[PDB]
Amino acid sequence: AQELCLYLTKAASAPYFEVVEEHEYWDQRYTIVQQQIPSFLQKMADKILSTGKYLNVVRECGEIIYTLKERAYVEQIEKAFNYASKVLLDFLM
Amino acid sequence: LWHDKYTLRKSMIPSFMTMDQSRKVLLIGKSINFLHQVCHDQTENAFQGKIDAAYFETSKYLLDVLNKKYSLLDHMQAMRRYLL
Repeated sequence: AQELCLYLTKAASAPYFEVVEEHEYWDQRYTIVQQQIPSFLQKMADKILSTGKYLNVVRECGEIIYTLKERAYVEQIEKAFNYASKVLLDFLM
Repeated sequence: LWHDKYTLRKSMIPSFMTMDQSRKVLLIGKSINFLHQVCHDQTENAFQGKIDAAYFETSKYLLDVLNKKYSLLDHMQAMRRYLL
């Protein structure tokens, strides 16, 4: 029943990992919801929100798997946030 | 993360592991648990050889990440020049 509950969460997470709530001057656009935090990404609750936020101020202008005691996904997020800024910061200089 | 959060349970040690071997696992586990969180980094007779193989590699790597990414030695010398 640990192979099963890994088959569900592997499929019940593809929609989430293909898109933090948005709104409609820029600190009220996207804001963290505190309840719905996985409590194993709580360490990086600020780099996720900061990673996509930089992608939108440029867009409107013009794989992850869960493992225990292994942080292959915690490292995978830092490898994209370290690029999310290098495209926007360079976009303003 | 070294002084506390790890306790050698004297009661649940199997008889087929000597009391000294039980302090080399509590030290290899602690060496890897501490290497991830604080250091911010991610990676019979054959049984006795496995513990020592996991010891002479993990600890030797803990110093490398603690001398190149933090220069633990370069502070001991610098803490003598000024503070002493």
